[PDB]
Amino acid sequence: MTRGRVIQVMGPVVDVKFENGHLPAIYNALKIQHKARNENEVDIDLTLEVALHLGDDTVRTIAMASTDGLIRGMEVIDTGAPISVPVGEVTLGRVFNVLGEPIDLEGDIPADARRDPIHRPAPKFEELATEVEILETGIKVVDLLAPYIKGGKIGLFGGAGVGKTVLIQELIHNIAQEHGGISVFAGVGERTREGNDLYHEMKDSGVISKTAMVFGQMNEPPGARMRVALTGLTMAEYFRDEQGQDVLLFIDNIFRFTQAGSEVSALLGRMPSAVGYQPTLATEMGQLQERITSTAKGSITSIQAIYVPADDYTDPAPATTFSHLDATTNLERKLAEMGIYPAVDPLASTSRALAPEIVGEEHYQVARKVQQTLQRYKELQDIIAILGMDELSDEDKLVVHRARRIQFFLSQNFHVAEQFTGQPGSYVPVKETVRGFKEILEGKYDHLPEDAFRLVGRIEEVVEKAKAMG
Amino acid sequence: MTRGRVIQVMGPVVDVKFENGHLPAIYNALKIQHKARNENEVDIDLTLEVALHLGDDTVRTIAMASTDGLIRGMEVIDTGAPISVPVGEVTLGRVFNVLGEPIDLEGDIPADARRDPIHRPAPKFEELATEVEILETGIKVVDLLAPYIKGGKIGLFGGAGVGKTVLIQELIHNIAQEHGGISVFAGVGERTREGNDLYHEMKDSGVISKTAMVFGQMNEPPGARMRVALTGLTMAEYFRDEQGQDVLLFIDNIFRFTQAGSEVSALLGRMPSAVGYQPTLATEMGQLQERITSTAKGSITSIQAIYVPADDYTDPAPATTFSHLDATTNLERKLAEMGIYPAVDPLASTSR
Amino acid sequence: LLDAKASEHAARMTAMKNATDNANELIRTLTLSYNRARQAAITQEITEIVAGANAL
Amino acid sequence: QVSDVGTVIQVGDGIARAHGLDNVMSGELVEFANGVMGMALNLEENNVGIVILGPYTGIKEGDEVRRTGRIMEVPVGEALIGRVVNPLGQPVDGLGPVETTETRPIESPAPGVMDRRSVHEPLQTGIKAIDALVPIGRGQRELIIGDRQTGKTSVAIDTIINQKDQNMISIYVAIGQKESTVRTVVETLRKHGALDYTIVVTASASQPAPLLFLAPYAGVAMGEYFMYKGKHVLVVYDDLSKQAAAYRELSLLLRRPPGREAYPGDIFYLHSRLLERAAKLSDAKGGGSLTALPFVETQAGDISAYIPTNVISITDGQIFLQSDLFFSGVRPAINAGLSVSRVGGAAQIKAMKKVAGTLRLDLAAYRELEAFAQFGSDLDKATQAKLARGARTVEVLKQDLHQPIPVEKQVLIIYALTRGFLDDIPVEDVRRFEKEFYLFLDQNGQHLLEHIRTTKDLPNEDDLNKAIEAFKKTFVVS
Amino acid sequence: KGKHVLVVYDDLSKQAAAYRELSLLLRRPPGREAYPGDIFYLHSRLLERAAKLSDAKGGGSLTALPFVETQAGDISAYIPTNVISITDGQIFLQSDLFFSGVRPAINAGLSVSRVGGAAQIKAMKK
Repeated sequence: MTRGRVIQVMGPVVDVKFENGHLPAIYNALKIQHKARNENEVDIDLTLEVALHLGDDTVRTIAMASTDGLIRGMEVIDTGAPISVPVGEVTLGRVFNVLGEPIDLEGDIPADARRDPIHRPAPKFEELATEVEILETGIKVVDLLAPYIKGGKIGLFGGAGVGKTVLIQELIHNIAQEHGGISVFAGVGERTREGNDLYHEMKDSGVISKTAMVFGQMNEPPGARMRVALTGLTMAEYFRDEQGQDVLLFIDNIFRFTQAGSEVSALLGRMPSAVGYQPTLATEMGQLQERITSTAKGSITSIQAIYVPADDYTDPAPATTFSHLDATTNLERKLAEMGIYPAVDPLASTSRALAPEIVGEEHYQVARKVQQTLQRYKELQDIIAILGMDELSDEDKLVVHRARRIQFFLSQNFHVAEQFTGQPGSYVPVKETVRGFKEILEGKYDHLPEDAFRLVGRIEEVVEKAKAMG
Repeated sequence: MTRGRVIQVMGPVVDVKFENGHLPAIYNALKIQHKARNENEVDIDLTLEVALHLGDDTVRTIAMASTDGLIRGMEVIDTGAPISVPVGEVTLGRVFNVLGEPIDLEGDIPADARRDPIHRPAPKFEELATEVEILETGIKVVDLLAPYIKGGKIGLFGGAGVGKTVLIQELIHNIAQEHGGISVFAGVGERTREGNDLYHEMKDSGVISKTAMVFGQMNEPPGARMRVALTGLTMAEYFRDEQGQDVLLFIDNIFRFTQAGSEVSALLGRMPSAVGYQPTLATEMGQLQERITSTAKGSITSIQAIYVPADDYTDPAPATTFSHLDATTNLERKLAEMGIYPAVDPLASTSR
Repeated sequence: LLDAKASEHAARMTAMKNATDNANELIRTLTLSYNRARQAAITQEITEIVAGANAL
Repeated sequence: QVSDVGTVIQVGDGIARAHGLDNVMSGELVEFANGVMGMALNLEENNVGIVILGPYTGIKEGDEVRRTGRIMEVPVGEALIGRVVNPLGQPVDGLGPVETTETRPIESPAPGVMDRRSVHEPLQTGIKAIDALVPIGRGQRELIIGDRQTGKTSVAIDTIINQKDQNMISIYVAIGQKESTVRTVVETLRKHGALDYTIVVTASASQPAPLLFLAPYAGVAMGEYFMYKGKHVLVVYDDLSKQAAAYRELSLLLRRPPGREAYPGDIFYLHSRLLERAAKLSDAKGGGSLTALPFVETQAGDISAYIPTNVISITDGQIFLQSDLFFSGVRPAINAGLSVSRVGGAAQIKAMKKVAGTLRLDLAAYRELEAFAQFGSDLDKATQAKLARGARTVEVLKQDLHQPIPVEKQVLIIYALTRGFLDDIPVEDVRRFEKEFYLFLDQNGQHLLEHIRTTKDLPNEDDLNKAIEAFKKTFVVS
Repeated sequence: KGKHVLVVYDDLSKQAAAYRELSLLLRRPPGREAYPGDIFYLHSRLLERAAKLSDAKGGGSLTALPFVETQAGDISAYIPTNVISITDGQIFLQSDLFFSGVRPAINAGLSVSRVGGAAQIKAMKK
């Protein structure tokens, strides 16, 4: 009959006993629907996920919600399959929880809608792409200094209020516009206030019509805080594998996933690790990350925000996470206050693809020259104050001038910023931005005012802005 | 019934098994008095304190003395109450161990004298005084720069040879002379020779006529080293409550109290806390300090000497102790080498 | 020249005093970091020891 | 041998284990024969793990444990205002029992994503520095972090007192405080008259660790009822660091594996589950609001510590108090670099908003003009004016104890400072100038005060300047 | 068979972490940093198989180039020390030198070769 009963309840871990020969497999979903029989009981509607086979026909499971009110001997039924989440175009412009139920007020989803399992083996070695394909994001700084790669993991760094949400929205809009690809946002263990603010921002910017949202904010139990990333990933996998289109995936904080895993392993009873983490840290993180790859029929690329506990970068969780990243983009409050609004640090941004083999020798030379000039300006910044503008050579003055021009040109006007600035914004191809930076480095625009480079697209915009200036 | 039998001896930890339905409550006092039945045994006079109920009608206890000579199956008698210590006028001028037995050669206390439990709930919310009062000590430095709050805890800093004993004696004398209230001294984890020297100094100075002394030596087991502070406090509580007079309470070193607590926790086997201390460090310190308060009809104020391990003020024991302090007085060797007494630092000292 | 010699001596006075003050200010922070590291080492060692003893 | 009523097996260090209780539910309340409550965590195969919410001295092996049929609940109602209760809702101050009629679960879900709404209503703390530089919204979670003895309790008491006529319920939760200190706090609140709209929840140091662990949840549960009824609630947690220490103690007693600094890995969940309940409800849900002001006590100002980092990761912004300048008697300096209110800014009224920017710029310039710029006599540039104005700003930001200042007077004095009207008056007379200016305002500029109080905006500059000049003519420098 | 073989282990730290996970799941008692006691033996077994066979065995050979990944250049960590104590020499790569475009970012001072001289032709040696 595949019907079991509860024998042990302890925290978020529940043990179930089954009839012999009908044990549910690992990662199966169990349902507990109960109606109170008197005034000394409470109604329970709970979902569990199988974790271990403890022997003696007993199965140890983790809870997807609070376990308050559970009573030993309660009836448990099994769904015969792992957690299933609706997929397809019905998920666009919608907010989902870990179970896939819609959180927003826009109604529920019909029962006939296709649902797919949470857990899936990683794509095989044969199906993967054979060579690196750079992803043209349309943003000057990113496409020049720290290019993004299809199927690659990008680590996003920076505090709050430095343009993280604006950059996320701009990336989503640009990808949906120029590649026809949707994005998926997974709010793994962060502030509900921030989640609501981002939802409203995307709603009134109009980007939400091409994205799906799953929220696993801090107040949720460890089971949800683990499986939210997986349900977002399995939402994106459908679009990768069926529509054959590129997809963006955003993870609000990957550190909360490993923290929830560490929290739940102790309840499971496994022996601890170096800093009390779960013994299965590396394999769990790898099982999560290995599904975000590129195949012959599209790709999924992910932007992941990272947190460090106690500012310890040698901690096992960041150490394990960092081995999967391919590029890093850093956001600087000093640049944000100066007012250039790609808000991204040009010197701290690194990428595995910044090599002449992948992006081309001319692109590599341009990037190296720009980096060297900016580094020279940063070094000069000391004598600029200590000795003043005096005692500088002609080369120093010229390089300061060129570096000021380059720094002002790195800024861009976004489609998102239109609603607050009036100007529409533009999409800059990689070849166009390489040509513009080549022209600036050659000195063809040493006569134009440096303020004509603010918030412009291609190189012609600078010329027109200079003409408007004078 | 009243009788139990030892079933397990493991260092200073003794386990006793009673008959079902008559287990003693936690913190009760168990007495073992045995006489050598033949030449293969030795006489035993030992006191135990109940700590845990392990189930199966067994009880886990900690010993207040040496456990050598114990035999499995020896009879144990229960007192039905925690350790009881004599209180009142008879305690003045005497020296007591942790168990309340006099140490000096003055003579034992009659068995009909009133005795009070060691462990006691802290005074309730209603009983506390509503406003802060200042305890006038009569010393210019203290009364001006670092005033003492009635019912407050004062941290005393300084090594030997700088005037700690002289300051303590003068505080006792001034309080007794100008307020009529006695003081109590509790030498937790003291050096025996230093304790003897301090006792002789007080006897010569004549202070001892209006004070009570409790000593826990370093050769005593951790249970005694941990309960000496409590027995001193419960000695002072009688004068706080019944006589209704202000009392001083001196603790020789509270860090040794915390260390004894950590040692006994390690013996019991609890998982270690932050830097190896007991997990119950904060609640133990709270249960000790929260009884030193000011009530409607009296007050107890305490002067406590603090040792800082490795000169780390962020260490867990000093951090926990400092959260209860109301004022601080520091002694200075520079002021000592200069011609100034009581050599209290006027800048390092502070007061809420 | 004599005034310049006096001036350079005073400048060396000030420079050395500033260097000593900076050294002391570095010492205090280094001691704080040392104490934190000592506590972390003690806690990790004790946790590992108790875990190993508990595994049996 | 009916086994729906339990029997105790093991007792030690405040944790029990009982046999029986077949029908007990996880998280239920169980009452011992002694009359002491208890909460059941673990439902093992044969026995039940019970945490004792009281003195365990009277509990012996073989005692009887009875079910109550209720998940962890606290009494909530209007009658709870002005009382002092323990985390279980029992009165501690006396004055008879509390006649409530409703209860709420301790563990309750937080408001959802769709339920919340961005905050726009100011919370007037009544402190010049906070209200000018670091504003507080009515749904904001703002952390107040500092070392020991830096006046955090004084700040909390002033903030609570300032809510006298703002129709806002206040809750003060004291974790690990000394009972004498809590009693003095209650006394000063009664003296200032805040007991008409405040609730005090106490859990001293001598209490067992479970009560310390439960106190903040009881406080927020009491707040939630008023929040959902549509009112506005302010709740203050005295020491989440002490609460976390108590939870660590309990976890170590329950034989769980510890992590960094011996804390269990569940400490972040412990704090997030509590601080996620403070939110600004939307108009659909009712428009209520509950704001929290948690306190964290650091050692040597170590922000790198585990609990401070965890709490900072959760709250919207933090206010930093420095123990360096506490010795001067000034209310401890708000570290400008380390204090931020990301949610704030939208909360500030128009009057303070038009001047906070320039006040912040002046303070930043003065602070960056360190001691190195105060040496010598060659500073003849505008740096001398910068130093003078910075000294003026620092002197003005000083405040007395338990003297909240109305926002109108705060705006007026800050505008007077920023418009150069105090550049000539010496530093030592600034406080007397401010006090006499408040008296002069209350005597003559009642129209200005009413205009600000009504329209939440400044009056005419050409009129306010004349008012200031008239006061200056009336004033005399020492 | 008399051939010559070159083997490159792309990461031994990952293998050590996997072994630690396996041992912990097997409920073996942990040692330093939760590592099992035989973590040194695990690498000694693998690396000691690389040898230059004598003339009687056939003259075959098998050279190995194990990889170890440090954390912020912490060469004093447990696994790096254990591996260094086993292999002949080591080649250290510097992140700072890698960033400046110096590929490879060989650190000549730290890098040593215990079979130096005999492994070079006469011209290169001189």
